[PDB]
Amino acid sequence: MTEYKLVVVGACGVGKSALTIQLIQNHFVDEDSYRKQVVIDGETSLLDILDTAGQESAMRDQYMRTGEGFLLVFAINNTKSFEDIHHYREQIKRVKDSEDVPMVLVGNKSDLPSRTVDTKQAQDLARSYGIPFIETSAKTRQGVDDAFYTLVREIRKHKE
Ligand SMILES: Nc1nc2c(ncn2[C@@H]2O[C@H](COP(=O)(O)OP(=O)(O)O)[C@@H](O)[C@H]2O)c(=O)[nH]1
Ligand SMILES: *CCS(=O)(=O)NC1CCN(C(=O)CNc2cc(Cl)c(Cl)cc2CC)CC1
Ligand SMILES: [Mg+2]
Repeated sequence: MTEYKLVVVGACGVGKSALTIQLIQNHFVDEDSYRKQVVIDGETSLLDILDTAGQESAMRDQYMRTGEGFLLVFAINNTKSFEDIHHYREQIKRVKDSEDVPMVLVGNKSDLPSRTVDTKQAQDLARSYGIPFIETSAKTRQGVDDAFYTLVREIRKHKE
């Protein structure tokens, strides 16, 4: 059976755990690792997921090396978390020693009325990186399946 090792990275508090809990366990209430079989485009896929901010080492650096795809998560009401994205992407590229690593940019907390990061800013950044941008809410489930499944599709594209 096909397995995908996914890593969800981003500043603390952006909702990495909340997004992964919503995907895997289907709930939100206002575990660092998760493992579940799902079906994506008719392919049975075992998802092995790690949520990490990088400040919590061994399992982490290992996780970055084996990770096949990465969600780069910021929150739309956290400018610093958006500013941090470049650091996370550069870190992954260095560890993977590759310019072609499957990634998706995720702007979480889209349900909130407080916004300090413009959708255009995020779209522009993702365009520069050549990766998808998806607006999500772990609370309402907006974009959650789309974010993770898009990443799995990026991994497939890489492997093809
Ligand atoms: N309103 C809202 N709150 C969220 C969302 N995602 C996460 N949260 C809340 O933001 C806080 C931090 O979320 P958490 O999953 O622990 O962030 P992490 O440090 O990135 O894993 C918690 O109080 C969550 O309930 C979201 O999409 N919308
Ligand atoms: C994901 C974050 S964590 O698990 O690594 N823990 C963080 C929680 C948020 N935080 C804080 O500093 C918030 N609090 C405070 C801590 C301290 Cl030491 C002081 Cl002096 C004051 C506050 C409140 C402002 C970072 C770690
Ligand atoms: Mg967490």
